[PDB]
Amino acid sequence: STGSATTTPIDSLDDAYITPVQIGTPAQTLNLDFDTGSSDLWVFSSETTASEVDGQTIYTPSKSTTAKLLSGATWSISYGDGSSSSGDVYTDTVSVGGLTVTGQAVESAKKVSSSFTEDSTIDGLLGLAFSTLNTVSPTQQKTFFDNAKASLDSPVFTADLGYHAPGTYNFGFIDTTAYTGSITYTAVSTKQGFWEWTSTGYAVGSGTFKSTSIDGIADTGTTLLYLPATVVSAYWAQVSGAKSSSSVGGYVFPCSATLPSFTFGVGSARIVIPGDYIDFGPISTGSSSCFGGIQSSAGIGINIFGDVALKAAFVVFNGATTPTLGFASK
Repeated sequence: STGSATTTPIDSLDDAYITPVQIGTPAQTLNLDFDTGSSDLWVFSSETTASEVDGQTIYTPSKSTTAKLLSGATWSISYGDGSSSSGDVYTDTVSVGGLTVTGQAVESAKKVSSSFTEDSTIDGLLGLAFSTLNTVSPTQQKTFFDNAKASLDSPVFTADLGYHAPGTYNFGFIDTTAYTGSITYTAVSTKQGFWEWTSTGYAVGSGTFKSTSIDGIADTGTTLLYLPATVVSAYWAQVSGAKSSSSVGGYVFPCSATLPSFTFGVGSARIVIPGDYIDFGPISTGSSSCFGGIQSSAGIGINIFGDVALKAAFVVFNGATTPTLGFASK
């Protein structure tokens, strides 16, 4: 079996992307934030504290005939953004782009953070990291991808994020129609439970490429590109007016300025993010300070290849057990 679903970003800066998903019987469709750096499928729900639900669409597990309590089961997550969520767990039929998975753990929130509560578009998260991360106690649960894998023609999915534009999540197959040239597959370390890989270096604009291993995670769940202090210094040094700010908490530049592109090495191949991608606009409404899309990783303890980087390449999460991350141009 295969499935493809259209993912659409949620505002003009492409802060996150949402993918529609069918849960229950009959079907309740929720826009989920596909997160390859977490391992929980959770949704706003019926149980969710009504001081904490907005225009978000809610999962009502009393209207699903496929839906059942996982009695005693409980979850609690923390995000690198400080994000906070928790509640109790159900098992229901979940469909993505016509790939049905039965008896999927659907983790219904009783409690959600300010972050999620102020986020109209997003209705919950679908984690596509490795199952060792999933938070549910006391019987730890599996991902949607974990549940789909054997049913799949191939045990892969692809991520093809758009810049100011929808794109696609494909499960089971690779569109040889979506990318240009060759896919360069690189080794994945599954130890931390991340899509965790080792980049072969970088260049800024038309500069010379420095060979140097950057260990980072592929994370569709993070907006920005998080790199180490050395690398991000060399980038923003090429932008006149670019400074690191105490208050705002990150590199800003003047909006009138010019972003030179960023290149990252995937073995022998090279992926340009063009400089357009790195402009995340003004720090506040009216401000002529704009916010940069490449920030230092020094404060979080891992380097994250988030949307800025992934949305410049056609990525493939090979979920074999020699698991392999592929990049191509698009």
